[PDB]
Amino acid sequence: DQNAPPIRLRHRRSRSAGDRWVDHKPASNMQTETVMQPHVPHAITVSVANEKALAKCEKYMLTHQELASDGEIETKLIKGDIYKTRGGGQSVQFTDIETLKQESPN
Amino acid sequence: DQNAPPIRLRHRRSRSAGDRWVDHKPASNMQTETVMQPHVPHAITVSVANEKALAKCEKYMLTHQELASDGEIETKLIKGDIYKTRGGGQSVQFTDIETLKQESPN
Amino acid sequence: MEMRILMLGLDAAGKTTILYKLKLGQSVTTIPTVGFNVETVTYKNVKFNVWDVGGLDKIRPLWRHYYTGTQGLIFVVDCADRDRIDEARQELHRIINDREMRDAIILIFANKQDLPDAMKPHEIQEKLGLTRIRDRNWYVQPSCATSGDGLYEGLTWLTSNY
Amino acid sequence: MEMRILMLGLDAAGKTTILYKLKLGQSVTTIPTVGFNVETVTYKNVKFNVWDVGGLDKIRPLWRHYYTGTQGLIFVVDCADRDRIDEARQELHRIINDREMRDAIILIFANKQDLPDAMKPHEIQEKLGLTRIRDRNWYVQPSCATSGDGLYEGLTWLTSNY
Ligand SMILES: Nc1nc2c(ncn2[C@@H]2O[C@H](COP(=O)(O)OP(=O)(O)OP(=O)(O)O)[C@@H](O)[C@H]2O)c(=O)[nH]1
Ligand SMILES: Nc1nc2c(ncn2[C@@H]2O[C@H](COP(=O)(O)OP(=O)(O)OP(=O)(O)O)[C@@H](O)[C@H]2O)c(=O)[nH]1
Ligand SMILES: [Mg+2]
Ligand SMILES: [Mg+2]
Repeated sequence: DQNAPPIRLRHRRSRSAGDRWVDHKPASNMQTETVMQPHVPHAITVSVANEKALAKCEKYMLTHQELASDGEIETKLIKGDIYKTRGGGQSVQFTDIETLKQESPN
Repeated sequence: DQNAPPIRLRHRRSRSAGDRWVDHKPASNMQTETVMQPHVPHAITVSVANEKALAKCEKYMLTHQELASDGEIETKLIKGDIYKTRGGGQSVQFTDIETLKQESPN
Repeated sequence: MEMRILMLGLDAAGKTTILYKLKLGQSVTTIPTVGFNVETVTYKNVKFNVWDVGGLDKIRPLWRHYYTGTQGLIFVVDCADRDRIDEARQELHRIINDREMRDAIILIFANKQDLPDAMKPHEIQEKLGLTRIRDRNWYVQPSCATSGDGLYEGLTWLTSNY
Repeated sequence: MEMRILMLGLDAAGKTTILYKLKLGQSVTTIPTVGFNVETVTYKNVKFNVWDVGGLDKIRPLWRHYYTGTQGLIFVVDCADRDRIDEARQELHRIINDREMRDAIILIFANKQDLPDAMKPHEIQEKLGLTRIRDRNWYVQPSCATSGDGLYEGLTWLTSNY
């Protein structure tokens, strides 16, 4: 509720060429027996969200898994941009979600 | 309608160690800008299905793409076993289907 | 010579029965095909490379991936199945209008002629909307896949028309 | 010392306002958080690492991926929003029952106390089912995120009880 300065950029994060990723892969995650596998470049892999890791990177990914109606594992990759803030902290905005599901033909 | 010999095996098709694939990738197929990417081992890559290819391989994959309701590309990986027949031909039985879809967190 | 043939039609039309009757001379028990079958059948010195692709509704959007290189289209129809005959016309026209399937000649197997009150070859021709088509080479062949009737007459029509 | 804080609550409870009031001493315009924020806030020689994860319903299933290593839970409640107070209770209890959140002390910000007819700290306590919980260390802190009232009182409580 002010003419206060914005906290961070909104549009997108492209400070620099190329892209470095925080790959946030929970301990609960198991590797599916799928042909589709995640392929992330210049990635820092972490099991726990970490500020130093976000500080170093431009992009953020969270691997999230649930059991779906038909007893099959459903893998979601939640992706977003990392922004630095006036406070010297970090913000992640989720941009899109990749869902990978399996099913038998019937 | 008889006691005739079975055409082929039905249960499963892994007589040998390792696993060789027919990677049936249509001309119309385009590479998605996704993190999930297909990773097939010992794959023969074809744009057109082909009997000599099925002859050498134990597994079959077809990559199929449609436009989803939200106007997003949806990629489907149709996977199956290749069995040899009494007639000296081939049969492909679809085992499962991996589906890869995108969406904004809206 | 050699010929590449795609065999399509709704589920339970008799495609797999046809393919294996032609190749093994046996009336074998079939399972609904979730996938596809390939056999090479030699008749009148023609090497027919036949592709029997499953017809269950959720497999049909994948039919197009076997179009390329087809010289002969075999479309198989359950003639006793009056409910789904219009649906069958819709699939057939979807196939023959695709760019890859423009040069392929068309053989319709009006199958299950042995069955009580089956639609006759001309009625099939009508209800499949073939009568009008003059720019494509086609023929409706009465058949009974379990006895073998009509089958080799169909393969003969192909032989002549390539 | 250093303390890791996880800050949850339904959407529009005021979590981001709190985070930036504490870090920037400014009442800034917020957008609903589709993702999460991190600020380190230093007060009374404690370095608080605060994770503010968006509360919109399609994000809550993700909350659990931020549980690990959390030393303090801050749960923020809109005290003017009576319709969704029970919903908040459900979410709160869903959080604190997780194995990963077993050792975390619990701070409630009964936020938006400035708003007309706001539910008081003691009413919040009853309606979040806190009164019955005794095997966990919790505290209801009245607060107004836009003015800053109670915020530092809340951080004091976490300091004392860790
Ligand atoms: N009465 C009669 N039954 C037939 C004839 N041809 C096939 N059938 C039977 O119809 C049923 C289905 O035949 P299929 O060859 O498996 O059908 P399909 O075209 O392969 O169908 P999908 O695999 O589901 O795509 C089986 O019971 C066959 O024995 C026929 O000419 N007359
Ligand atoms: N009157 C009043 N308004 C408040 C108070 N705290 C926050 N608000 C307002 O409540 C609205 C939502 O606040 P947010 O901080 O964005 O809530 P949030 O928890 O971050 O919501 P999500 O980002 O969806 O998780 C904003 O308009 C704030 O300015 C308060 O104490 N009193
Ligand atoms: Mg069949
Ligand atoms: Mg927020």
